[PDB]
Amino acid sequence: SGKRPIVANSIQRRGKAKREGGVGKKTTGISKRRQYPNLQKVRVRVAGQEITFRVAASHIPKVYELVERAKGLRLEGLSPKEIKKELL
Amino acid sequence: MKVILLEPLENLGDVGQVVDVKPGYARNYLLPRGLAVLATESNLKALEARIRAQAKRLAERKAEAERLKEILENLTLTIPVRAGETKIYGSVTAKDIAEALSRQHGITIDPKRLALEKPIKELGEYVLTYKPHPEVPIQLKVSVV
RNA sequence: CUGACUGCGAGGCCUGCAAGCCGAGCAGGGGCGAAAGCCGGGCCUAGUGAACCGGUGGUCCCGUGUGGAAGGGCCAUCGA
RNA sequence: UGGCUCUUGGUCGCGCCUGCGUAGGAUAGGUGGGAGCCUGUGAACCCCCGCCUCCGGGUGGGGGGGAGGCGCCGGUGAAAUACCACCCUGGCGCGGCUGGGGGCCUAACCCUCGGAUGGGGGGACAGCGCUUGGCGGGCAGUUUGACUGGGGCGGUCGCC
RNA sequence: CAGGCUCUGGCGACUGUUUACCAAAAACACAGCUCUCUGCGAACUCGUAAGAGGAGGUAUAGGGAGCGACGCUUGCCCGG
RNA sequence: GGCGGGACCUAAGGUGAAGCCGAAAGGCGUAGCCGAAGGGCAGCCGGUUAAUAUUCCGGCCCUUCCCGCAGGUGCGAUGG
RNA sequence: GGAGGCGUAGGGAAACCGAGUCCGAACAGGGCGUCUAGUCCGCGGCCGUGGACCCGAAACCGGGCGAGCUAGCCCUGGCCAGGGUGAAGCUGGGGUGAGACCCAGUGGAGGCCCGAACCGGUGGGGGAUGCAAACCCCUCGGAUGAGCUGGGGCUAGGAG
RNA sequence: CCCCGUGGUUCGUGGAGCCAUGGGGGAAUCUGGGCGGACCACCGCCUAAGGCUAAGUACUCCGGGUGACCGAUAGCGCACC
RNA sequence: GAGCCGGUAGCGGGCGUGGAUCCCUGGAUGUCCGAAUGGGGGAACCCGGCCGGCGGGAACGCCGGUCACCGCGCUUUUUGCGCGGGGGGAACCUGGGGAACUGAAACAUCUCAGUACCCAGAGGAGAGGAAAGAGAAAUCGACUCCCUGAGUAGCGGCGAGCGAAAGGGGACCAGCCUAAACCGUCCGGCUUGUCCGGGCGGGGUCGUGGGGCCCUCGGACACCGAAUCCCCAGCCUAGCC
RNA sequence: CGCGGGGUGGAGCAGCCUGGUAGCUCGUCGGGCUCAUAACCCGAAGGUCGUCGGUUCAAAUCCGGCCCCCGCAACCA
RNA sequence: UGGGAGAGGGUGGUGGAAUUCCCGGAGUAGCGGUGAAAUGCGCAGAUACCGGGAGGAACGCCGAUGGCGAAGGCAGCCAC
Ligand SMILES: [Mg+2]
Ligand SMILES: [Mg+2]
Ligand SMILES: [Mg+2]
Ligand SMILES: [Mg+2]
Ligand SMILES: [Mg+2]
Ligand SMILES: [Mg+2]
Ligand SMILES: [Mg+2]
Ligand SMILES: [Mg+2]
Ligand SMILES: [Mg+2]
Ligand SMILES: [Mg+2]
Ligand SMILES: [Mg+2]
Ligand SMILES: [Mg+2]
Ligand SMILES: [Mg+2]
Ligand SMILES: [Mg+2]
Ligand SMILES: [Mg+2]
Ligand SMILES: [Mg+2]
Ligand SMILES: [Mg+2]
Ligand SMILES: [Mg+2]
Ligand SMILES: [Mg+2]
Ligand SMILES: [Mg+2]
Ligand SMILES: [Mg+2]
Ligand SMILES: [Mg+2]
Ligand SMILES: [Mg+2]
Ligand SMILES: [Mg+2]
Ligand SMILES: [Mg+2]
Ligand SMILES: [Mg+2]
Ligand SMILES: [Mg+2]
Ligand SMILES: [Mg+2]
Ligand SMILES: [Mg+2]
Ligand SMILES: [Mg+2]
Ligand SMILES: [Mg+2]
Ligand SMILES: [Mg+2]
Ligand SMILES: [Mg+2]
Ligand SMILES: [Mg+2]
Ligand SMILES: [Mg+2]
Ligand SMILES: [Mg+2]
Ligand SMILES: [Mg+2]
Ligand SMILES: [Mg+2]
Ligand SMILES: [Mg+2]
Ligand SMILES: [Mg+2]
Ligand SMILES: [Mg+2]
Ligand SMILES: [Mg+2]
Ligand SMILES: [Mg+2]
Ligand SMILES: [Mg+2]
Ligand SMILES: [Mg+2]
Ligand SMILES: [Mg+2]
Ligand SMILES: [Mg+2]
Ligand SMILES: [Mg+2]
Ligand SMILES: [Mg+2]
Ligand SMILES: [Mg+2]
Ligand SMILES: [Mg+2]
Ligand SMILES: [Mg+2]
Ligand SMILES: [Mg+2]
Ligand SMILES: [Mg+2]
Ligand SMILES: [Mg+2]
Ligand SMILES: [Mg+2]
Ligand SMILES: [Mg+2]
Ligand SMILES: [Mg+2]
Ligand SMILES: [Mg+2]
Ligand SMILES: [Mg+2]
Ligand SMILES: [Mg+2]
Ligand SMILES: [Mg+2]
Ligand SMILES: [Mg+2]
Ligand SMILES: [Mg+2]
Ligand SMILES: [Mg+2]
Ligand SMILES: [Mg+2]
Ligand SMILES: [Mg+2]
Ligand SMILES: [Mg+2]
Ligand SMILES: [Mg+2]
Ligand SMILES: [Mg+2]
Ligand SMILES: [Mg+2]
Ligand SMILES: [Mg+2]
Ligand SMILES: [Mg+2]
Ligand SMILES: [Mg+2]
Ligand SMILES: [Mg+2]
Ligand SMILES: [Mg+2]
Ligand SMILES: [Mg+2]
Ligand SMILES: [Mg+2]
Ligand SMILES: [Mg+2]
Ligand SMILES: [Mg+2]
Ligand SMILES: [Mg+2]
Ligand SMILES: [Mg+2]
Ligand SMILES: [Mg+2]
Ligand SMILES: [Mg+2]
Ligand SMILES: [Mg+2]
Ligand SMILES: [Mg+2]
Ligand SMILES: [Mg+2]
Ligand SMILES: [Mg+2]
Ligand SMILES: [Mg+2]
Ligand SMILES: [Mg+2]
Ligand SMILES: [Mg+2]
Ligand SMILES: [Mg+2]
Ligand SMILES: [Mg+2]
Ligand SMILES: [Mg+2]
Ligand SMILES: [Mg+2]
Ligand SMILES: [Mg+2]
Ligand SMILES: [Mg+2]
Ligand SMILES: [Mg+2]
Ligand SMILES: [Mg+2]
Ligand SMILES: [Mg+2]
Ligand SMILES: [Mg+2]
Ligand SMILES: [Mg+2]
Ligand SMILES: [Mg+2]
Ligand SMILES: [Mg+2]
Ligand SMILES: [Mg+2]
Ligand SMILES: [Mg+2]
Ligand SMILES: [Mg+2]
Ligand SMILES: [Mg+2]
Ligand SMILES: [Mg+2]
Ligand SMILES: [Mg+2]
Ligand SMILES: [Mg+2]
Ligand SMILES: [Mg+2]
Ligand SMILES: [Mg+2]
Ligand SMILES: [Mg+2]
Ligand SMILES: [Mg+2]
Ligand SMILES: [Mg+2]
Ligand SMILES: [Mg+2]
Ligand SMILES: [Mg+2]
Ligand SMILES: [Mg+2]
Ligand SMILES: [Mg+2]
Ligand SMILES: [Mg+2]
Ligand SMILES: [Mg+2]
Ligand SMILES: [Mg+2]
Ligand SMILES: [Mg+2]
Ligand SMILES: [Mg+2]
Ligand SMILES: [Mg+2]
Ligand SMILES: [Mg+2]
Ligand SMILES: [Mg+2]
Ligand SMILES: [Mg+2]
Ligand SMILES: [Mg+2]
Ligand SMILES: [Mg+2]
Ligand SMILES: [Mg+2]
Ligand SMILES: [Mg+2]
Ligand SMILES: [Mg+2]
Ligand SMILES: [Mg+2]
Ligand SMILES: [Mg+2]
Ligand SMILES: [Mg+2]
Ligand SMILES: [Mg+2]
Ligand SMILES: [Mg+2]
Ligand SMILES: [Mg+2]
Ligand SMILES: [Mg+2]
Ligand SMILES: [Mg+2]
Ligand SMILES: [Mg+2]
Ligand SMILES: [Mg+2]
Ligand SMILES: [Mg+2]
Ligand SMILES: [Mg+2]
Ligand SMILES: [Mg+2]
Ligand SMILES: [Mg+2]
Ligand SMILES: [Mg+2]
Ligand SMILES: [Mg+2]
Ligand SMILES: [Mg+2]
Ligand SMILES: [Mg+2]
Ligand SMILES: [Mg+2]
Ligand SMILES: [Mg+2]
Ligand SMILES: [Mg+2]
Ligand SMILES: [Mg+2]
Ligand SMILES: [Mg+2]
Ligand SMILES: [Mg+2]
Ligand SMILES: [Mg+2]
Ligand SMILES: [Mg+2]
Ligand SMILES: [Mg+2]
Ligand SMILES: [Mg+2]
Ligand SMILES: [Mg+2]
Ligand SMILES: [Mg+2]
Ligand SMILES: [Mg+2]
Ligand SMILES: [Mg+2]
Ligand SMILES: [Mg+2]
Ligand SMILES: [Mg+2]
Ligand SMILES: [Mg+2]
Ligand SMILES: [Mg+2]
Ligand SMILES: [Mg+2]
Ligand SMILES: [Mg+2]
Ligand SMILES: [Mg+2]
Ligand SMILES: [Mg+2]
Ligand SMILES: [Mg+2]
Ligand SMILES: [Mg+2]
Ligand SMILES: [Mg+2]
Ligand SMILES: [Mg+2]
Ligand SMILES: [Mg+2]
Ligand SMILES: [Mg+2]
Ligand SMILES: [Mg+2]
Ligand SMILES: [Mg+2]
Ligand SMILES: [Mg+2]
Ligand SMILES: [Mg+2]
Ligand SMILES: [Mg+2]
Ligand SMILES: [Mg+2]
Ligand SMILES: [Mg+2]
Ligand SMILES: [Mg+2]
Ligand SMILES: [Mg+2]
Ligand SMILES: [Mg+2]
Ligand SMILES: [Mg+2]
Ligand SMILES: [Mg+2]
Ligand SMILES: [Mg+2]
Ligand SMILES: [Mg+2]
Ligand SMILES: [Mg+2]
Ligand SMILES: [Mg+2]
Ligand SMILES: [Mg+2]
Ligand SMILES: [Mg+2]
Ligand SMILES: [Mg+2]
Ligand SMILES: [Mg+2]
Ligand SMILES: [Mg+2]
Ligand SMILES: [Mg+2]
Ligand SMILES: [Mg+2]
Ligand SMILES: [Mg+2]
Ligand SMILES: [Mg+2]
Ligand SMILES: [Mg+2]
Ligand SMILES: [Mg+2]
Ligand SMILES: [Mg+2]
Ligand SMILES: [Mg+2]
Ligand SMILES: [Mg+2]
Ligand SMILES: [Mg+2]
Ligand SMILES: [Mg+2]
Ligand SMILES: [Mg+2]
Ligand SMILES: [Mg+2]
Ligand SMILES: [Mg+2]
Ligand SMILES: [Mg+2]
Ligand SMILES: [Mg+2]
Ligand SMILES: [Mg+2]
Ligand SMILES: [Mg+2]
Ligand SMILES: [Mg+2]
Ligand SMILES: [Mg+2]
Ligand SMILES: [Mg+2]
Repeated sequence: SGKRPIVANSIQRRGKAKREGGVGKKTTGISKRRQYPNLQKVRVRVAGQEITFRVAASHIPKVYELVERAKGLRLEGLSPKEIKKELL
Repeated sequence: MKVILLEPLENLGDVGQVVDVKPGYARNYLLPRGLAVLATESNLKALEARIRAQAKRLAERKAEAERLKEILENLTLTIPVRAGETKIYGSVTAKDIAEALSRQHGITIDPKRLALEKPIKELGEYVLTYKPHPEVPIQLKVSVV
């Protein structure tokens, strides 16, 4: 998966092993590989309760940055999932 | 990452400063435990308010103690009290001063800011000292008659 | 003394293709001999390998809008 | 993917410094500037210490001290010793820069606990993401020539 | 309805299991022997993963390998 | 209504709120739910039809529920 | 409807030059090229790329359907006439310092024995376009066990 | 944007640009910034990291029209429950 | 505009010029299943909650309405209310994933091929679309589709193969909205500030660069005009001379 | 082909780094000694230090090229 | 009845010394071993020495021409 502000569906591509010289000649041995996106978990306070983000490595700050925009928001009262949605 | 610490932090610095620390150190400690805040373009602005406000706030408080500096320095405070031969009948504290000062003219001052602990119990004139601003004192002439 | 020369090549052997093989004579320039003349390796018939890929030197060429460079072509030569 | 702390290698300029075969007075690292110069910007000599070490000298701090203290040269040798200019071997100090090594921590992260905005254990490790090399019939695709008195084994394959 | 018996050798200890449909054996399985991995979020197995088995087990336990009741016994060679 | 099944129960297993994972389809899974020849559960003898019968009929016997009633008691649950 | 296409110029890798041009210093030689020739449509013969005369594999790959057969396991039931043998333990008595142990009686163990059901399928005969795509008769092995069996359920294609 | 791993393109590592992006470093706002096939200069082109958009095009379950299309072993598998 | 009660006669009994049958249009009714949706399930079966009704009807049964889940908005929370989704569709379309045979007279790059197939999604179409384009012309001027360019340029165990664009000729032709600068508003945060950011409205939309705020212009009457809304022409859904 | 390590007596090694020292083990010959080999003890011959060359006062030493061995990753139309 | 001696026996516990091993500290070219020497051990850091730890076995001096028991046989230390 990768479903966060990131949106990085892990796409597969070719991973080919090459034997050669480089400045003499070159050949190969091709295969198919799935390139996953570096994705870590991010827990954060955010008003009441807590909240987790199965986000990528790239867009880590984007989260805490969003938590900033969240101070300019009015939320409360048992909002586990609903925080995320109402969180942009 | 650039952050704004609102707390006297040893290694970092004093309150209000802006220092860039290691990402994690701020993401998993400072910011979370409420010591500093991610110094975004947003907070950098609200910080200028903290500066400009507090600045012209005391800069206009010292600019007002600049008016009392001009008038309380070129004026004598005559106090009509009774006295035997040397020492005073009643007794003048810091109240009998800020009081007859607010009356004889209308100047508003506190017997608290007025630098005097001694309950004047002698007749004659002296040179008091008032403290409206920490760095701009005013010598208030006395005249206990 | 360095013809184990460069630019060439009428004609012809051989032969399915490709490859192989002989060579008069021309021009430049050079060796030997007085000269005629001979010399484009070894008395001759085995001592070897299409092409692709790339290497090294060189060069009238090409060079992505333009000068230039990268890269490439061309002559030389290398790795079965 | 974080806090602290000890430690250590690289490295750039700059500060200070070690480098003694004999001869020549000697313990002249290189080439040269230069016979003038160091000293009250207090010296020769003494007394204490860090350090290099060829075993003898050198060099920095501090104190006693009070007017001297070096040198070319002739000499001898490969060259010369006032002070000075730069640099080489190796070293010490400074900060920048960057990496290695060890220990403690807690908050990421993981485990765990009569549910916990918490307590305990692990802990910048592990897990995972990208990249690196390696091992790797566990699995995959595929090769394994031809002539040949059948094939296989054997012999042969071009050229004279 | 209702064992023919005895002696002697080979293999496998034994009851068991197998090639449905040409092989029931001397094959496999076995108890017991030995080696080896595994300190637990175990090793190993299936799964991309979540997870599950292992096991609500903990080295007198679990995974793998070989040998195959029991008796006597198991020699020398790490050069590859 | 009485035998068998359901308006009862749970087993492996399935399903699956919560929750977790997966490029999609989907995969895992607590609670509950589903799932039985298992647990719980009130009919015995005889007669009669061309063909059905503890089912219709006879005899004897029984269960659940609702309503009302007399009497007794802190009654009451998916919870112990 | 002239966009476009073939043709009216060739030589050279190209720059370029041009009835010529390339190698080369060449006014040598030689390779290629000028001396003019075509296009468009129809039809036919042959070739290319298509399944490409017609019929035929063994295979391979994708997605999906099956454990009502067969194998293992999970869940809950059921079944196994009769006869034989006679372990432990137990009781009594003997024995010893106590005991070991011995004897008798009791007792009812066992991948025990024999033998139906039940399961299976050793040896022979038949059967062989069969009663039957595995049967029949005789015979034989197991038969309280690692037993047989009903119903409920799980596992599958490089997978079980 | 740069680098590492790759896809698209006629582009199979190749002088490999351009467009896209899995990992890492990580910026500016017109004195900005991409591009015209490495890279530099010069000259010209174009404004990325938000979204929308008729028509011309695809197809034929369905209705119609037509056939140098078949005429029951043909023609859809089936003219016929 | 004369017959009719399908195929379909017969048995039996009726209907129609007070204009049926039949053809079209709209409406009514539409058991149970199936996305199935109150809950269960082995489709067409099984049981149930709440309001209302029927029957002596309290038990029991029947009838009518109603009760799945997920998304966005409304609800300051829970509980409710509204809008929408789910599933099917021959072929077609975009996206996500993606073979092998076969060919190279072997085979592993390459080929088949982004083909087959899987999955999701859309609609009468889809996709794409106004330039961070093209490419050498101080040239073109969204996108799509046809011809051509061209089997060219080029790609390639330079093998087998693979194979584009600019431009030109045609079809059709359409260009707009926004984010940010800047101004106003409602809410809570709080470190309470001339602010932070949320929503809302005004503003603004660009390549000779454009926009914003200020200054001058007179700055508006005007002009452009729907890809929306209303009407109508015509047109398909039975027929008639 | 690119990288780095060395060649030292009949043989190997320390000297090399940061030149002033040919030394070490065994063999071998003679001497001591023993029953005897050996241990062990004394002395001795043999090295242009692989080569050519350069700087220096002196070069095995530091350096350039040349010959060879050994090691290293890589490469093969 | 009362006293004594003893390594008599069995059980539980326990003390120091030393060996080897491992950790840490310091330190460098040799250690070890025989008649001699080698194999072996050590520049990856041994031997020697210092500190901490683990484990097993046997009990110095007292101890003797000693004591004890049927014989075999019996020894640090405490209790039963
Ligand atoms: Mg990151
Ligand atoms: Mg990052
Ligand atoms: Mg809400
Ligand atoms: Mg910004
Ligand atoms: Mg006065
Ligand atoms: Mg007075
Ligand atoms: Mg001459
Ligand atoms: Mg020849
Ligand atoms: Mg001549
Ligand atoms: Mg000749
Ligand atoms: Mg010859
Ligand atoms: Mg010859
Ligand atoms: Mg030239
Ligand atoms: Mg030149
Ligand atoms: Mg040019
Ligand atoms: Mg070239
Ligand atoms: Mg060569
Ligand atoms: Mg780290
Ligand atoms: Mg790290
Ligand atoms: Mg970091
Ligand atoms: Mg790091
Ligand atoms: Mg450090
Ligand atoms: Mg240090
Ligand atoms: Mg440093
Ligand atoms: Mg002398
Ligand atoms: Mg002397
Ligand atoms: Mg001076
Ligand atoms: Mg002193
Ligand atoms: Mg003193
Ligand atoms: Mg001094
Ligand atoms: Mg002094
Ligand atoms: Mg003195
Ligand atoms: Mg002189
Ligand atoms: Mg230095
Ligand atoms: Mg630093
Ligand atoms: Mg730093
Ligand atoms: Mg540590
Ligand atoms: Mg710790
Ligand atoms: Mg602690
Ligand atoms: Mg801790
Ligand atoms: Mg913790
Ligand atoms: Mg703690
Ligand atoms: Mg984190
Ligand atoms: Mg847990
Ligand atoms: Mg916790
Ligand atoms: Mg560590
Ligand atoms: Mg890590
Ligand atoms: Mg790898
Ligand atoms: Mg292996
Ligand atoms: Mg294989
Ligand atoms: Mg292999
Ligand atoms: Mg194949
Ligand atoms: Mg081969
Ligand atoms: Mg053959
Ligand atoms: Mg022949
Ligand atoms: Mg033969
Ligand atoms: Mg025998
Ligand atoms: Mg047997
Ligand atoms: Mg057997
Ligand atoms: Mg046996
Ligand atoms: Mg045996
Ligand atoms: Mg079996
Ligand atoms: Mg069986
Ligand atoms: Mg069987
Ligand atoms: Mg069989
Ligand atoms: Mg048989
Ligand atoms: Mg048998
Ligand atoms: Mg078997
Ligand atoms: Mg066996
Ligand atoms: Mg055995
Ligand atoms: Mg695995
Ligand atoms: Mg588990
Ligand atoms: Mg378990
Ligand atoms: Mg369990
Ligand atoms: Mg075991
Ligand atoms: Mg065996
Ligand atoms: Mg055996
Ligand atoms: Mg043995
Ligand atoms: Mg053996
Ligand atoms: Mg032997
Ligand atoms: Mg070995
Ligand atoms: Mg070994
Ligand atoms: Mg009911
Ligand atoms: Mg269950
Ligand atoms: Mg499920
Ligand atoms: Mg499930
Ligand atoms: Mg379950
Ligand atoms: Mg079910
Ligand atoms: Mg079920
Ligand atoms: Mg039952
Ligand atoms: Mg009864
Ligand atoms: Mg009747
Ligand atoms: Mg009755
Ligand atoms: Mg009553
Ligand atoms: Mg009570
Ligand atoms: Mg009660
Ligand atoms: Mg009670
Ligand atoms: Mg009560
Ligand atoms: Mg009660
Ligand atoms: Mg041409
Ligand atoms: Mg050409
Ligand atoms: Mg030529
Ligand atoms: Mg000619
Ligand atoms: Mg002509
Ligand atoms: Mg002509
Ligand atoms: Mg012609
Ligand atoms: Mg012609
Ligand atoms: Mg003609
Ligand atoms: Mg024709
Ligand atoms: Mg033809
Ligand atoms: Mg032909
Ligand atoms: Mg053909
Ligand atoms: Mg055929
Ligand atoms: Mg075929
Ligand atoms: Mg295949
Ligand atoms: Mg079964
Ligand atoms: Mg039975
Ligand atoms: Mg029975
Ligand atoms: Mg029996
Ligand atoms: Mg008996
Ligand atoms: Mg008995
Ligand atoms: Mg007894
Ligand atoms: Mg007894
Ligand atoms: Mg007895
Ligand atoms: Mg007894
Ligand atoms: Mg006995
Ligand atoms: Mg007994
Ligand atoms: Mg008995
Ligand atoms: Mg007995
Ligand atoms: Mg009996
Ligand atoms: Mg039995
Ligand atoms: Mg038997
Ligand atoms: Mg059976
Ligand atoms: Mg049978
Ligand atoms: Mg047999
Ligand atoms: Mg037979
Ligand atoms: Mg058997
Ligand atoms: Mg039997
Ligand atoms: Mg069963
Ligand atoms: Mg299945
Ligand atoms: Mg770029
Ligand atoms: Mg560029
Ligand atoms: Mg990226
Ligand atoms: Mg970083
Ligand atoms: Mg600006
Ligand atoms: Mg461009
Ligand atoms: Mg560019
Ligand atoms: Mg360019
Ligand atoms: Mg410029
Ligand atoms: Mg835009
Ligand atoms: Mg059309
Ligand atoms: Mg029609
Ligand atoms: Mg039609
Ligand atoms: Mg016809
Ligand atoms: Mg006809
Ligand atoms: Mg037909
Ligand atoms: Mg009819
Ligand atoms: Mg009518
Ligand atoms: Mg109708
Ligand atoms: Mg209708
Ligand atoms: Mg349904
Ligand atoms: Mg509904
Ligand atoms: Mg009701
Ligand atoms: Mg009811
Ligand atoms: Mg209802
Ligand atoms: Mg809502
Ligand atoms: Mg409310
Ligand atoms: Mg709301
Ligand atoms: Mg709500
Ligand atoms: Mg709200
Ligand atoms: Mg509403
Ligand atoms: Mg809807
Ligand atoms: Mg759909
Ligand atoms: Mg749909
Ligand atoms: Mg399609
Ligand atoms: Mg597709
Ligand atoms: Mg092929
Ligand atoms: Mg083959
Ligand atoms: Mg293939
Ligand atoms: Mg392939
Ligand atoms: Mg392709
Ligand atoms: Mg794709
Ligand atoms: Mg696709
Ligand atoms: Mg759809
Ligand atoms: Mg569209
Ligand atoms: Mg679009
Ligand atoms: Mg271009
Ligand atoms: Mg068209
Ligand atoms: Mg075309
Ligand atoms: Mg080739
Ligand atoms: Mg292709
Ligand atoms: Mg391709
Ligand atoms: Mg392609
Ligand atoms: Mg075009
Ligand atoms: Mg915004
Ligand atoms: Mg804004
Ligand atoms: Mg505002
Ligand atoms: Mg706005
Ligand atoms: Mg607007
Ligand atoms: Mg507007
Ligand atoms: Mg402007
Ligand atoms: Mg106008
Ligand atoms: Mg107008
Ligand atoms: Mg108007
Ligand atoms: Mg009209
Ligand atoms: Mg009409
Ligand atoms: Mg119409
Ligand atoms: Mg009409
Ligand atoms: Mg290197
Ligand atoms: Mg090396
Ligand atoms: Mg040696
Ligand atoms: Mg010797
Ligand atoms: Mg040498
Ligand atoms: Mg030499
Ligand atoms: Mg190699
Ligand atoms: Mg006594
Ligand atoms: Mg005693
Ligand atoms: Mg003891
Ligand atoms: Mg030694
Ligand atoms: Mg050794
Ligand atoms: Mg050594
Ligand atoms: Mg004795």
